Amino acid sequence: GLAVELKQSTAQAHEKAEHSTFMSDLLKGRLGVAEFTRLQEQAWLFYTALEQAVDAVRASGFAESLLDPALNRAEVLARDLDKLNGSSEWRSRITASPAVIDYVNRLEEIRDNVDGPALVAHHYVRYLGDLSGGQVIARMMQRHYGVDPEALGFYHFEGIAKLKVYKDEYREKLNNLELSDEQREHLLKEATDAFVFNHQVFADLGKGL
Ligand code: NA
Repeated sequence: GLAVELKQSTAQAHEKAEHSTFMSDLLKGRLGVAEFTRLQEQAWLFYTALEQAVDAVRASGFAESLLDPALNRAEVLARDLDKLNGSSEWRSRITASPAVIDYVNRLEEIRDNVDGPALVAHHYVRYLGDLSGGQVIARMMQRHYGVDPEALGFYHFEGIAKLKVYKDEYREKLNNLELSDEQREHLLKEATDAFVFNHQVFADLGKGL
């Protein structure tokens, strides 16, 4: 079904997205808490846009059960950034990198077109990715950079008690979405584009490191 097709269709762009120099250096302990903070600032920008798009598509009544508000990350990230930066200064300072501008532009287009299939593709890449692999990154930020666990709220889903079951039921929801061939093809293409945007985010973050 769709969950399997998504993995197959996106394999090349996904593989490339997981092999950025920025993330390699970050996870091996070669950077610092500052670079982790820059990553989270850029993520706050695109999660904010993503969640506006999710809100629009949810309100239209498309894929409602999938679009669980308990997954919302923007406010959690803001709280992490408050702690990481030590003040609210970051809200006035931070601005989107060129990749994030493109990523946000696309998410805003999806919002305005209330494009359900394309939104689901973005939801998969971010949230199922976060559910699947967030605890590895969190552990590495503590091990390498001494990040306070209270400043890693992004990597914990308070609303979710059974994580393994949740991920299974998430994939099953994907499998059970009613999609025409046009909608399915649109979604699959969008998923590759989403991995690409994310790769480019890392590329920008790694400049001058
Ligand atoms: Na699972």
